[PDB]
Amino acid sequence: FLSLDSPTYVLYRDRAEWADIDPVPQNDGPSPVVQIIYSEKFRDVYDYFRAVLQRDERSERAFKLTRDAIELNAANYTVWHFRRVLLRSLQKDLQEEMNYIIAIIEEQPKNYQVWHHRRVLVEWLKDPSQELEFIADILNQDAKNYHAWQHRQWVIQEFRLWDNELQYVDQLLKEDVRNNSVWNQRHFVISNTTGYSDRAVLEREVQYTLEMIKLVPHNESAWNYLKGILQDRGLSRYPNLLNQLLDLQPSHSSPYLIAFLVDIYEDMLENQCDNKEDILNKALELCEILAKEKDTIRKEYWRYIGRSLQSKHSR
Amino acid sequence: WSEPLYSLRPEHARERLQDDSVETVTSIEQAKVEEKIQEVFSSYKFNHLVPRLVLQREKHFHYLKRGLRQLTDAYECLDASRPWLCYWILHSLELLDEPIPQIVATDVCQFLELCQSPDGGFGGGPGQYPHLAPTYAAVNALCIIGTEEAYNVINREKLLQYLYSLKQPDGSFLMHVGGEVDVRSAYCAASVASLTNIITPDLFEGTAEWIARCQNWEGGIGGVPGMEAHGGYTFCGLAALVILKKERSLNLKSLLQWVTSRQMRFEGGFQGRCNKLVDGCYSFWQAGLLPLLHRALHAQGDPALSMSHWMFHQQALQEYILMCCQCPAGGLLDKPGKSRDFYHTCYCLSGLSIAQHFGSGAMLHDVVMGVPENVLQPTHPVYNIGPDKVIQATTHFLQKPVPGF
Ligand SMILES: COc1ccc(S(=O)(=O)N2Cc3cc(C#N)ccc3N(Cc3cncn3C)C[C@H]2Cc2ccc(OC(=O)NCc3ccccc3)cc2)cc1
Ligand SMILES: CC(C)=CCC/C(C)=C/CC/C(C)=C/COP(=O)(O)OP(=O)(O)O
Ligand SMILES: [Zn+2]
Repeated sequence: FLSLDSPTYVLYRDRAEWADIDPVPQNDGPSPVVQIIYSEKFRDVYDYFRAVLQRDERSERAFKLTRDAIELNAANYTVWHFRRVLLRSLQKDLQEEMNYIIAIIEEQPKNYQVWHHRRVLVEWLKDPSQELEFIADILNQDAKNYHAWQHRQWVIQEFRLWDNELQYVDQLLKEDVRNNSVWNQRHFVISNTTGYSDRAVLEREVQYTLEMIKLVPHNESAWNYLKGILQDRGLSRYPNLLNQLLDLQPSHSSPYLIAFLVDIYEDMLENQCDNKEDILNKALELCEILAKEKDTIRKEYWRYIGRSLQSKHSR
Repeated sequence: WSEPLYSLRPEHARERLQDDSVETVTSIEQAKVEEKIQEVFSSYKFNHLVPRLVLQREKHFHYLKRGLRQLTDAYECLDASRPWLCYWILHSLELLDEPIPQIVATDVCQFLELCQSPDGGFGGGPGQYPHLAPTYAAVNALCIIGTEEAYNVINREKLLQYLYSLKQPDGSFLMHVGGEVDVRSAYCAASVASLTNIITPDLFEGTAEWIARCQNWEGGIGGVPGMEAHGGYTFCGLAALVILKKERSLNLKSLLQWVTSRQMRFEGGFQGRCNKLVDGCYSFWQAGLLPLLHRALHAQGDPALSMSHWMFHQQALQEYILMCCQCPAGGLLDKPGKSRDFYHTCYCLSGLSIAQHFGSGAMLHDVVMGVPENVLQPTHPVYNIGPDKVIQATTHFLQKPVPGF
């Protein structure tokens, strides 16, 4: 009703319809630490919020006030809880309240509290009809917003809305093939629908990942997805893999290609394969290329893989 | 002839992004940061000055000292997080080896008492409902102080009640009553439970197994099952598991390859997630996983572990923090061009400590890049308070019986 940024905004201490209530000052003690020199607007709102919270006033005026208290600090979870108490006692229209949270999430998409609030609303209403399209607009503005993906996973799972997600996943991977959030979503859909054993699907997945790797060899997310899906079953269960990678080398090397080779060789040696020597030697050699030359930030890690493979595999 | 500093060496130029002639928001943005960090790195050559790395201790101290008492209205957004500010500031002061004046210790104590709820736990400020994050912060802050006054503030029976009130059928914890779940809450619960000796044999039933479901295809841990791997949640999951002694519930091999992968070839810092930007605070949440894995693998015979270095480029992290994360005015930051705050001051410094101090048994080895006065006090990688504070508090609380016995 009166916005916090209205030129006509008036402190609660100067509003007649709040004259019956004495504000409650923050109890910080004789000697405060980490004392915030609040703005006048802020301190006014919260002085009045404490008053209504203490009296547990379940009124329409308290409700409007929680709104201003949220706007000043949307991370204050005590205000939200009280607001949810008032949404119920006053029987507020939850659809107007959905409209409200949509506006505030648009503005502060990186805050847990607003997303939790929305979840409570969808749970009360049992109505996910707006969620996929709302979430998609937030993700249109920040394609990696952690809370947005979490809210999306939650809505897909709880209401079984799986049928179109994979197409969405594809649209975004098209937009940004390096978006690890989307690679994760990919795996969330597949792994909760078809699964990764359907060999037609596992095959389509691996052809897709290799093909993306071809267009952008230095993109770490494809490489991680590729490993992610096949390592389940053990990489040496796929003998064409070793050589198909060795073919991409001349025209597509990357440290990630070399490291994936080290992972294939490890699984081969683990599965007591033909040549429990020449293979380890390719491995150690490659670790060295990594520690020494091609991936030196991870020098300590490669030294340790090198050492782990010697300790395991030469008796 | 030769550069002592790894980020200034000529061969380092090769570590720049290769976008394979394919541009996306991710590459554009990553190229933007690399340009800025390159300016910082290059600025010694451009200015015709010999490089030298100084941790600006006096200036950080002034900023901390004042902040512990008073804060601008820019911290209005942390008004539900005051115990966090206590902890971030006190921990930074402890890392920098500055004594807390008794009078200050008492006022922190009294203040945390005003934040304590009568049904257990602590809220974000006086009169706010309790919540597990400020409960964790307050408890940590109280141990940093580590006097009798401080220990006595915590009301252990009620703390245990509160924790039970949040515990879920499926092993997980709510962050607060009528709030939501994530791995963060498990760690928070595990941390305060174990420091104060309130762990009962049913409290954490199912918890290790719920955390284990949060490990995903990347190797790292997400906030809840199905979610992207994230440095902050991974820290919390592993650390909660070290406390619970169920380190083994996780694929530690794929976690190791994940965390080491998040160190950026060019900047030297860590990112929080794959394909995102470097950030000073992950100097703790990501690099602090390495000591935790080191102890876990060691407790399993791994005979391949180094007896001198953690499994990341300790030197490059120090270079990143010291050259790109310091504000000349005092305090530290996410990256060049961001502004300082107490959170980044806390975790940049905690990350620096880790990168400086290696300890596995009787094997202690330090690396102090820059001037030798840079060396910080060590930090416990589970709790991120000083190892001495951890001992002193756990010892003191083992004097008492687990409530209900
Ligand atoms: C846009 O400015 C902010 C300010 C604070 C936040 S935060 O509370 O969600 N938190 C701490 C944080 C503190 C500072 C300071 N000082 C600066 C940033 C910051 N962020 C944002 C950030 C860090 N690095 C880059 N960015 C953009 C990180 C965030 C991490 C965090 C810390 C503690 C957490 O545990 C909590 O539940 N905290 C909130 C809380 C605290 C006490 C009571 C209730 C809730 C959860 C997440 C986020 C953005
Ligand atoms: C209670 C406790 C001990 C908490 C610590 C855990 C921690 C750091 C959590 C952060 C979780 C989160 C919402 C990340 C989002 O990253 P973003 O999109 O802001 O940016 P990014 O690219 O750096 O992940
Ligand atoms: Zn940060």
